[PDB]
This record gives sequence, C-alpha cells and structure tokens, in this order.
Amino acid sequence: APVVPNNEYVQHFKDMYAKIHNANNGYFSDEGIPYHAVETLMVEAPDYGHETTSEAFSYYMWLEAMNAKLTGDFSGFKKAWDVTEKYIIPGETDQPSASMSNYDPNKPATYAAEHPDPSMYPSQLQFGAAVGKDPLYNELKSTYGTSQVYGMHWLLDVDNWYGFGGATSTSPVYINTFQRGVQESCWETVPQPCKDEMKYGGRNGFLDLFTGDSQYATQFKYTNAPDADARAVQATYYAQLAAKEWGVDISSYVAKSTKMGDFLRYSFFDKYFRKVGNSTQAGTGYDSAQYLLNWYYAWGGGISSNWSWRIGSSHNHFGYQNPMAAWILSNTSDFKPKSPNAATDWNNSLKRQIEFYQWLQSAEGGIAGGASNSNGGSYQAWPAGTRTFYGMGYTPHPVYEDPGSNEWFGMQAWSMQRVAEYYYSSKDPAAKSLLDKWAKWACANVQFDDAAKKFKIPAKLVWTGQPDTWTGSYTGNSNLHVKVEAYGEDLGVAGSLSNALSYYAKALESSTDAADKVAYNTAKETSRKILDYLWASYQDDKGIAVTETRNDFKRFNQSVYIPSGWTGKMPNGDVIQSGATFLSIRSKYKQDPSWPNVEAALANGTGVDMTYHRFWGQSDIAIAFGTYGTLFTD
Ligand SMILES: [Ca+2]
Repeated sequence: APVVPNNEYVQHFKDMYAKIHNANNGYFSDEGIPYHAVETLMVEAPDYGHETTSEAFSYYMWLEAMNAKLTGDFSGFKKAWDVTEKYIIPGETDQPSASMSNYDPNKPATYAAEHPDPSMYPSQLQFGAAVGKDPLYNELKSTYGTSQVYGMHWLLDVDNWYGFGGATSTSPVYINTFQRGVQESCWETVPQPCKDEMKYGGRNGFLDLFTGDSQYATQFKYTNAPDADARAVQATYYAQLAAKEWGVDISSYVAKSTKMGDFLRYSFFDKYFRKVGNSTQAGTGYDSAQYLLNWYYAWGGGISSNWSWRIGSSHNHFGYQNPMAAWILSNTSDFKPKSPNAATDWNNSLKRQIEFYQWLQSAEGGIAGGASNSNGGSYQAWPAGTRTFYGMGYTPHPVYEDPGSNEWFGMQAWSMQRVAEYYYSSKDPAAKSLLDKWAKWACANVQFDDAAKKFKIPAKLVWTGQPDTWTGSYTGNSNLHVKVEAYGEDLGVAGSLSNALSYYAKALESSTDAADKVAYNTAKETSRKILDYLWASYQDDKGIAVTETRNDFKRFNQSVYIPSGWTGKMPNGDVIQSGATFLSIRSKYKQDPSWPNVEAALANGTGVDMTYHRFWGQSDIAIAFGTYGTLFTD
C-alpha cells in the first residue's frame, strides 16, 4: 500500500473536503450536482448562484481525484463522473440521434456575422457565405458508432429556477444566456432553454432574438466550454496515477475522459471552418485548425425534424488553454483517444499552446489576452500592423469586453497552474522561461500582511500595447504591458495561484542552477504563506471565504435590448419586451432572501457586501492544500 503524507497541508485538504461534502453547507443539489456557489444571489458568468457550469463539474472531478489520491477511496471520483455524464453531457432526448445522424460535414453550418452590440441582433443567416469542411465528424462517427457529441454543455439550470422545465419540476435544465456578441455583458442577456420548443419566449420561442431567418423550427443547441472539458481530462489523469498506485481499476472512467478529449478536438477549429489566416476562404479540413482551445465549439439540430449543425470558434483566450490536458491525451498510453488521429492532433495542439503562451507574455510577465481568426467575429480585414500568431490577429480582450475578458487576474492563475503542472510532469524546456518570468511577476504582486496573517493578490489588470508577431521564439515583447490596477482578497484565485507556484517550485527542485534555487525558494515560500494565511485567517463555517464588494449591482436595473415589436414571456410570466431590464425578466430574484439587503444598499447608494463560497473557489483552495502537501513531504 502507498504511504500517504501526514502533514498539516494534507489535513487542511481533508478538512476542506469534509466541509464541501457536509450536507449542512449545501454545495450540492439533490442529484449530486455542484452548484456554482452555496449562495443564490450572485451574477457572474452564470447569472444565478444555483445555476452551475461545466467548470464546476470538472472541478468536482479534480477535488475527488485529490481525495482518492490521499485516501485510496475512488467512490467519490466515480460519483462525480456519473453525475457529469447523466446531467451535463446532453443525452438522447437532448440531442436526438436522428438529427445528429443527418449532419453534412461538407456543410457544417450556415454563416451569420457576430456584431459589436446586442442591438444589432438577430443576425441574418447568409446561405451564400463560405463555410468550410468538418474534418473530424467522419472519424468520430466511425470510432464511436454514433453521430452524437460527447462534450459538456457549459451552463445548467440545476433546480429549474427559470422554469423552462415546467412549473412543477426542479430537474436540471440545459440553458444558455450569452448570445449577442462581445458587448453583451452578464446583465444584458436573455436566458433561453437549449432545447427551444417555443413553449416560452415569443412566437418563435427565443430563436429570432439571435438568428434572422424566414421561418423557425423547434431545435436544440449546446455550447461547450473547452477549458472545462480539458480540466476533466486533467483531473482523471491525476485520479489514474493514484489508481495505479492504490491498485484500483477506474479504466471505464479513463475511457470517459479520453472520449470527451476526443470530441474536444472541435475546440481546435475556426467557427465556420474557414482557413486560418486567409479567413475569407472556406477550409478543406485541417487548414481550418487553429490548434488552440478556442472559446467554444457548439452543436445543434432539429427537434420537429431531422437536421444538425456544428461550429467551432474563431476566438482564443490564453486563459482557456491546457497543455497538461493536451500532453495527457497525446503523450501517455492510458489516455490515447480511440480516434486514429486524436493523439497526433493533441500533440500538435500541445506545441501550439505552449507557443501561444510565450507569444502572449508581456514585458512584465503576465499573459495577454489571445488571438482570433475572425476580426469583429465577421472575418473583417485586420488593420495594417496587426500583430499575428499563425495568421490570427492579437486581441487584448478575447470574446467579451464588458468587463474586459482579460481584466481578471483569475485567468492568470487558472491557466498558468496548468502550464506549471505540465512542466512538472513533462519537464518540457519550452515552458521554463515562460514560467520563470510569470512566477516572478506573480510573486512580486502578492501583498502580505504578516502581522495580520492576511494578503491581497492582483484583482484587476490593465493592458496596453501588443506582442511582436510570432516568428518562432519569444522576444520579450517590450511593447506589450500589463499593470495591476487593483488588489484584493480573492481567495479562490489565491488557491489556484498557490497550486501553480507549488508545481513550478517542485519542477525546479531538481535544478542545480543558483538562480533556479532562489526562484524555487520564492515560489515555494509564497505558495506556503498563501496556504498558511488562508488557513489562519479566512476560515468560516462553510469553508474559506471573505467579504467582497459588488458595486455593479446597480445593473440589476440594466436595460436589456429587445427588438422593436418583439414580445414574449418568461416561464413565470415576466414580460419580455422593449423597456425590460435584467431584473424585470428575472423577477424571482426579488423572492431571494438577500434581496431586501441589496435594494436597501442600492437605495442609499452603497456597494453591496457579500460573502461567497463558490464551488470552484473552495475546490481550488482545497486542491492547493493537497498539492503542497503531496509535492513537499517535508
Ligand atoms: Ca435539481
């Protein structure tokens, strides 16, 4: 039997794990689905706290993988995959096989433009516009004996809060919110069911808010978040390493993750399979492969009749990349996917991803936003002097700008944690300078108060300038800059940051270079101090948390764009029409126990103070404890 480390960091993990699994704390639904957070009143990527995301499912796998590592008990990890497959990977009634089977890989979808403001939607279908070929479909169909897609949809209404599942049900409902481009903030969306049978909304359900066509038929649509599915692979690898040491068989769960990783190759592709670089032209297969983890792939089709479509995404954010997942799927025996080309494709993505991070690394060391094969999301010409990466144009804030998608320091920790774990696992020398420079910038920006045993980390980032066009090696990007504009006690992110610094330090442990030894000490001590202070100062009943201020809750009254003459209804009867607000189409928010507090604060012009326990945040903190406790058995 394996010898499990006995130190305080292992015990901190176990105490956090116990809090997360304590029924008193309410992290989980009746089905065993992790909510976005314990609390209900919050508007972030999901716009209600008891929605959840595919991110939460993969964090749940990761948490359980670490517990299995430390205890030899894999029942929790199996449970996490079981609920994932049951409730967030669309099944037969969600993506009817008859529609999926009528897919045409030579005509994957119909082009529509993205627009710089929600008021420019619905976007007209252009049946004459170029769309390239899907080179994955036939291989996947031959491999798995079906045309259905095995990937997670990104957003779930866990207890049917919107009521799209009917008035007397709390079964989970697949939903979408964001649809209307770069300037549609979380406050400006219209929630819709993924399965639009036109029971709710207007004449055509919600369909003609987003898509312009002469007729509308009932249909489904699911949208993947590639970083969540990649994390599922990352978690399952960690579980399998432990399983081999404990002597436990979880091969069928390994098989689930490699299948998910197989379909995740759709995240490599331009939205309409346009050639990368010469994006006005239809691709003929892999010439439309960007080979990064894009912002989404999506798929849909008919309910009342049999037809289907698929798209990738032309947009790529450094924050979504995962070299650890790509290395797992391409360079380990256990996780080679069943499609003949999958391992090779993933090996190519691994290479491209590591270059992408380097290309985006600022002069200070923070990683800049990303790049797109489609300027304005409508393949507009790039301005002269646009800096590029394999033909894709630099974008300081990929995909969304309210707020800027690279304003939040969280993306730095989340994504660079993966590079660090990858570097530890593979010792790929191409990752070293990247990590050296990033770690120096991150550690230089942690503010410790040693007397209070508290700290702050960067909260909000400001970007200027642009990288040198990628020619094969890092330049230092002396004209690309990041400034930290605000710091905060962002504890979930601090957990991720500690995780990253721990793997980075551990990877450096074998160096005999004097400068590496100094970097080792700095990274390891910074990581440890973060964990010690989290433990000493920020514990409460439900986990580890601190008050935060939301000054934008004034946007509960944010106007929502609805086309003139368009009318509809939410399931609870809320009227959807011009003049509607975020709140007026979500009137159940006023039934929330914390609502009086919110409107009180707004009424006398105060910020709103909240204490949140987000599932990913508590998980990141727990896993950070377990990570330090297992890498440094001191
Ligand atoms: Ca439920």
